[PDB]
Amino acid sequence: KATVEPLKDDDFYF
Amino acid sequence: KATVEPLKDDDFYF
Amino acid sequence: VPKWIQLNNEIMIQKDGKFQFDKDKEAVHSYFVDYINQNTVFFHNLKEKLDYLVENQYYEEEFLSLYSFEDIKEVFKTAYAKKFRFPSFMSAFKFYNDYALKTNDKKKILERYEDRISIVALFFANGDTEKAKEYVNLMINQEYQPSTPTFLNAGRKRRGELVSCFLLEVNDSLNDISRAIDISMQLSKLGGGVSLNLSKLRAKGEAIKDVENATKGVVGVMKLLDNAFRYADQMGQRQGSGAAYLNIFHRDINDFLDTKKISADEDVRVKTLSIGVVIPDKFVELAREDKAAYVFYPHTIYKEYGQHMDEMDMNEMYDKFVDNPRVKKEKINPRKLLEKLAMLRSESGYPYIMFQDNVNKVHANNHISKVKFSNLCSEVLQASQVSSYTDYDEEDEIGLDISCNLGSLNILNVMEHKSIEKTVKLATDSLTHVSETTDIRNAPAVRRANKAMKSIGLGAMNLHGYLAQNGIAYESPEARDFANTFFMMVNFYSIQRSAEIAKEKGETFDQYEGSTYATGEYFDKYVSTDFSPKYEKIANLFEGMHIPTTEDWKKLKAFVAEHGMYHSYRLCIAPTGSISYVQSSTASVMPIMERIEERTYGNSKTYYPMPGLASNNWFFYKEAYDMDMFKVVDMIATIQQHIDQGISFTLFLKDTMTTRDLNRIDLYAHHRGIKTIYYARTK
Amino acid sequence: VPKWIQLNNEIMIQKDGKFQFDKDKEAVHSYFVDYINQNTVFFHNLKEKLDYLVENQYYEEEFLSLYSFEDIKEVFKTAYAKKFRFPSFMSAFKFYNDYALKTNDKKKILERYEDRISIVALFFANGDTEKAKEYVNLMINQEYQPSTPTFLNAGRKRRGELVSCFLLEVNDSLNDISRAIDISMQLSKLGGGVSLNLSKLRAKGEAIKDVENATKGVVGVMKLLDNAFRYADQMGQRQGSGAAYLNIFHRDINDFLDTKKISADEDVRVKTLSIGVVIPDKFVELAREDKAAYVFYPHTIYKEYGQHMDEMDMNEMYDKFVDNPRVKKEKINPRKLLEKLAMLRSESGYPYIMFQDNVNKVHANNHISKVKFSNLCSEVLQASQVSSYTDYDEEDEIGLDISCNLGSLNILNVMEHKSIEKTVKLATDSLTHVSETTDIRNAPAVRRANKAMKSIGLGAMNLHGYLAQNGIAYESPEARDFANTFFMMVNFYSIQRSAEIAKEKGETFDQYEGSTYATGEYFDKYVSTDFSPKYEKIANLFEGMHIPTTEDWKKLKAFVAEHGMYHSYRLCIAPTGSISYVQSSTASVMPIMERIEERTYGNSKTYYPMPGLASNNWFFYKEAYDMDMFKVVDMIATIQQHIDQGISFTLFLKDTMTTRDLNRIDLYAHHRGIKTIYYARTK
Ligand SMILES: Nc1ncnc2c1ncn2[C@@H]1O[C@H](COP(=O)(O)OP(=O)(O)OP(=O)(O)O)[C@@H](O)[C@H]1O
Ligand SMILES: Nc1ncnc2c1ncn2[C@@H]1O[C@H](COP(=O)(O)OP(=O)(O)OP(=O)(O)O)[C@@H](O)[C@H]1O
Ligand SMILES: Cc1cn([C@H]2C[C@H](O)[C@@H](COP(=O)(O)OP(=O)(O)OP(=O)(O)O)O2)c(=O)[nH]c1=O
Ligand SMILES: Cc1cn([C@H]2C[C@H](O)[C@@H](COP(=O)(O)OP(=O)(O)OP(=O)(O)O)O2)c(=O)[nH]c1=O
Ligand SMILES: Nc1nc2c(ncn2[C@@H]2O[C@H](COP(=O)(O)OP(=O)(O)O)[C@@H](O)[C@H]2O)c(=O)[nH]1
Ligand SMILES: Nc1nc2c(ncn2[C@@H]2O[C@H](COP(=O)(O)OP(=O)(O)O)[C@@H](O)[C@H]2O)c(=O)[nH]1
Ligand SMILES: [Mg+2]
Ligand SMILES: [Mg+2]
Repeated sequence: KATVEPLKDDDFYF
Repeated sequence: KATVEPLKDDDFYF
Repeated sequence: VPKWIQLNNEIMIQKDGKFQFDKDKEAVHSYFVDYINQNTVFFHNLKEKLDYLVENQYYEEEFLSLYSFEDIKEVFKTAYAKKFRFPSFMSAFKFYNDYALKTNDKKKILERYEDRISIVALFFANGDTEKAKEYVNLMINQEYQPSTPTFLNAGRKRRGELVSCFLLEVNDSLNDISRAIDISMQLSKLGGGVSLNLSKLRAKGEAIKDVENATKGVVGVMKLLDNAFRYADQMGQRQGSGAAYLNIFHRDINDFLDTKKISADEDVRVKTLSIGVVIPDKFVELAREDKAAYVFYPHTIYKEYGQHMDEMDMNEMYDKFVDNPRVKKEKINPRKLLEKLAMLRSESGYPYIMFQDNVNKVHANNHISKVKFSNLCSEVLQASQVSSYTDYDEEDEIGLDISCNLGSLNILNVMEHKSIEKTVKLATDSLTHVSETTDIRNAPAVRRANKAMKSIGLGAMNLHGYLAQNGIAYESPEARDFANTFFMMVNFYSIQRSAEIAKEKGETFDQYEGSTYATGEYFDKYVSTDFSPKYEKIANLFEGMHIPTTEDWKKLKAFVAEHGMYHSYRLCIAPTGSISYVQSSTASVMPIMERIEERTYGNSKTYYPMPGLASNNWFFYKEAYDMDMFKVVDMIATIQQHIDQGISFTLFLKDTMTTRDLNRIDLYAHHRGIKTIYYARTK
Repeated sequence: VPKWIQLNNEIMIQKDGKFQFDKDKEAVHSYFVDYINQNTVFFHNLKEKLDYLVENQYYEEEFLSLYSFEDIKEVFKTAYAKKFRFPSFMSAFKFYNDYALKTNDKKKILERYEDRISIVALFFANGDTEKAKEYVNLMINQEYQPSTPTFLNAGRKRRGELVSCFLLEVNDSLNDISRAIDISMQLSKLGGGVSLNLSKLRAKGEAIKDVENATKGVVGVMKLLDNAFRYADQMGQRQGSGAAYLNIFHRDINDFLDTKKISADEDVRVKTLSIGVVIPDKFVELAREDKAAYVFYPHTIYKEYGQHMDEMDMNEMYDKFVDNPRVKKEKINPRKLLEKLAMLRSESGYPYIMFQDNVNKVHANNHISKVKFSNLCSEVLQASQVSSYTDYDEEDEIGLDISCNLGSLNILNVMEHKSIEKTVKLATDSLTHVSETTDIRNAPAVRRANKAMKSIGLGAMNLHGYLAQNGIAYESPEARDFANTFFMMVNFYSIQRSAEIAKEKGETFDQYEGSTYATGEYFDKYVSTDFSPKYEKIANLFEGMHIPTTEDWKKLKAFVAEHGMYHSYRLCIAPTGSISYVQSSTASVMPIMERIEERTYGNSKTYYPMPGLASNNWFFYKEAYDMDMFKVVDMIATIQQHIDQGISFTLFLKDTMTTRDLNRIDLYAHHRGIKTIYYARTK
């Protein structure tokens, strides 16, 4: 198992 | 698991 | 709890030290006056019912279109004129839960027992009103019972296939293995139990085009078939059931057996595929003499001789296999293998045991092929030719894959009506119709064998019920005398009907000319030995019925020689598991497991007494586990001498007895001519 | 411990604080002085060697018969005139343990590197001695490397197929599922990796013949395929490898993914079946806006619209599916699904990610079909049409099943020889020959698509090796500039060779007229954007080679319009697992995982430094895990803009970074135009 963080709305934009 | 009892011969003759 | 459930449970509440069997009858009344009549769907007349069932895709309109509505009305009136009543609650419950037609949402009952019987009879007759009435009278009297597929699915639009069991031969190739998996999935989709002969597949550690130790053996194909049967599980309603049969001289026979060991690893264990072992007389001879035996690699034998190991007689080729250096073999202890078989059957009831020489010494169609394996219930024993499924864009050599239609005579009702001949002939006609209207578009060998062999299976039920209700102990010599006479009569009239059908159609089954029916050998024991009852009680039981003598058998032999036989195989005694409840009959020719059986349905529990069980015949309804298995073997051999196919012979064992006792029972069965052994159920 | 192994392990022993890389060279000498020459079978002349190899069923007679013995001897002499020497021990060890032809007893070496190269060249040329010599010069300069199937099996009688990447479309039927299982078994028997699209299969709880909750979903099909791949394992040599691809909008997508969880039960988890997920742009849009998504039941969509869910554009169909009451679906959280994908990739590296719209916005053959899934290595991206495999004795509708032809350019060797054009054209010719000589008689759609599409995959390798030996960091903008220019030249010469072959043979690939090549759209970005290097260092690297300009691309576009294109697909970058060792190259266009890799063969340890690794370029040989995955994504997108098919793109993650980082890398890959993501290897 690996550490889990939720996806932020800023991770969908680059 | 029934008791394993070897065939003693004369079990093949009737 | 429902009122009928309470009335049925009132049986075990003893009054004056006796079971309240009559309460059972009350239960049925309740079950009809509180559930069935309220949950049934009634129409103004039969026309509206038939129209509703036709337009709503419940019934096929083709079989009903062969009759004018007046004829269908007359058939239904004939069915309802008998005023048939279920004598036990469980009979009606089983019919209306497993076989009566319900709505799409399964909230109401559309088919009564008479409606189902009328529809099945109309399907059987194929446009003949008088024949439909004859079938109605045969089934409403419960003299004959079509198999669960036929009885449940006849005349239904959403039906499956009417054939219960299918037997596939798997050739030693990847194309053939994949085709076998596909056909197994297709036939399990159709609802039938599929049996596959894996004896032609080369063992583990064989060469696939000059690279050695490459094959996974029959265990890999077993895992593939197990997953295929798991996937094709009748749309999730009934668990997919498959059978794998392997010759005991196959090198993988141990690994085969290891698939059913309770300690087997997950990569080897197979759980939804039944296993059967085919034992030639050579193996029993080697075990008897304690001489170490040899299991063989099928591919080496095929390379050396050009034929498969199971394609030829091991009794004459075993020494040649052993002395041939180009044949690869492994040393085994045949007595240790027999003990392993007994231990496996004690633990899980597997494998099925098929005594190949016992099957083929009386097999009438050895010219077509020897019987190399049996079906999922180990009662179908027919010639099969393996198919050569080639590459894509190449023509396949289609062989013969066994498939027969099941139907059981109710012995008690047949003998009470003194109608062995009429019931046998009508059942043969119905099974012939079921074979004729069967067309499977995804199993080519099965289709070809159905068209050519025209094989049917006419079984029997309620042997123990008839014997116990007539004061005859199942193990008594009188019971065996009755079985001998009754099944000789059944065989005589089945052969007569087959020859009459061949005469009326001008055609016999394929390769009939080489069969023992054509040469007259089959009738030998029937033209020299008299099978009339030797006991006065049995003769009185057969009063009012013409028991065929040696002269009648000679006339039948001449008739067969002149006209031939339409069916390659006619009689096979299936287990008849759940349809025996509806007929108020004991399962098959096996003795009863228990006098009163407690079965849990939903959150309720019900007790089914054996048909006709009472105080005066309590001890005549002896439980199978309490019986001597040697005398049951004697009964099954007596019946088997008149059955061309096999009998699903379940062994009923006590926990106290050892694997040596199981081996002794198996060896006595082999000695007495038993063709197959179905199950080793331990109490 | 053998002497060469000691000399190889002496690399890690540091002298003056530096690794003894040169000692590896000495090891090679030992490996040839002590082992290779001693166990290499020598013949008095090449005629005797060829006669012995042909007679003993090592080689094929057909390809050698096309040349006179003088021409074959000249080709072998051309191969041996290079005096090729393996620069590292692992190169020679991998060749002589994996690719060199050995006797049936596997104790002697029949083929040297020059012998194998000459045989493969003679097979490629198909009778042209000059073409064979050109191929020999191409492979002995190590500019081009045929894939492991082609390199190992070309010219060998005892061989598998030369294609090992197969993509199968599975239609929603039991016949099609069984045929897919059969074809997967047949192709694994040939030694190929099989990828199956399961998106057309209806989900769990769907209707079969209008009975509800009957379908087992794609997980049962995955279990069947996993058993089939376990059974078919190259005659017990390698573990059977298969891949299953499911659209993320398929209802079973969770259960699909649940097949790779460690906590999954034995009846849920598939161990030898790789899984890939196809992610349309609609799913990414739904996750980005945090709107709840819907997973649809494919059979309801097929019933409503007459087409499969994966056969239509979900971007324009998603709202209609959601608003359609007759389409069954369940609510899901797309961000939760993305987090589940990232967690599963962290645990096991599964599933492969296919960005459907990234593939199909540059797909040249969308008229034939949109790319619905990828291969086992997630780099083959081609149009596929599903086949309708009907019942027996009924004609099947054969579609298109993808099977492309692999071959990799060695970027270092190609660019140091200033032979991009010649190497690309010769590799294209060899791939065309191998595609034409491939005939699979058990995969009808694979054979039909091979005949029609004529698709080949020309890959590249040693990108990181070339960049590091030239003082260029893999993440530097100069590296991306070089990749852009080099792969634009590769695409230019691949298209030119395809058009030249089409002109020579007078035929294009089937349905070429509807492709973007025919309409000239494919060349749009090439006739407007100049792909010459923007850095002086990269331009000096390309010195001596003509870099195609916009005018050259316009001329190529006109040439393709006039003459067509022979190959539907030309370029795909495969992982190049073991051939990278023999070529002394870094694997694929991926960055190196380790500078020096430690391996255990038998009971011995061995050390392989990356090719050309030294003290001066130790820093430029940065390990993949230490690199920024965003810059690796940028480089892979730069290459992908010139590759018609996909690139096997493995993510290299540290144990510290979370699933949010993995999801960010995946979303940046989707944003940057990455078509496929192969693996998530955690250090
Ligand atoms: N054991 C049974 N088996 C089958 N049907 C039954 C049974 N008991 C009741 N029924 C059904 O429920 C109805 C209830 O009627 P019941 O048997 O009590 O007698 P009835 O009203 O006098 O008429 P009849 O017996 O002539 O049908 C029957 O007509 C029959 O349709
Ligand atoms: N690094 C290497 N890679 C490949 N083959 C090698 C290598 N080293 C030695 N060999 C093989 O061993 C032989 C002996 O090579 P060596 O280094 O002793 O000198 P040489 O002048 O190349 O010898 P020769 O007379 O065999 O050509 C070579 O011809 C070749 O077949
Ligand atoms: C037969 C069968 C199919 N399936 C799945 C696989 C198939 O994709 C799907 C049914 O495919 P089909 O076999 O084509 O179903 P059908 O033609 O009998 O009926 P219909 O076309 O109306 O659906 O259900 C199971 O899950 N279990 C089974 O036993
Ligand atoms: C392909 C394959 C075959 N087999 C076994 C099962 C088959 O019963 C047996 C025959 O396979 P075949 O399909 O007959 O293979 P073949 O025809 O190419 O080889 P040969 O000429 O010797 O017949 O090989 C495996 O166990 N695993 C496999 O992967
Ligand atoms: N009326 C009626 N009869 C049925 C139904 N199902 C089976 N039957 C039987 O079919 C036969 C047809 O009789 P029917 O048409 O009702 O006679 P009618 O009332 O004089 O028209 C009867 O013997 C019924 O027992 C049904 O739903 N309604
Ligand atoms: N003699 C020999 N040559 C081989 C063998 N395998 C490959 N070759 C090559 O094939 C070519 C054939 O030439 P050869 O028959 O030896 O002619 P020669 O050089 O005059 O002796 C040579 O250049 C060898 O390098 C082998 O087993 N024996
Ligand atoms: Mg074969
Ligand atoms: Mg269908």
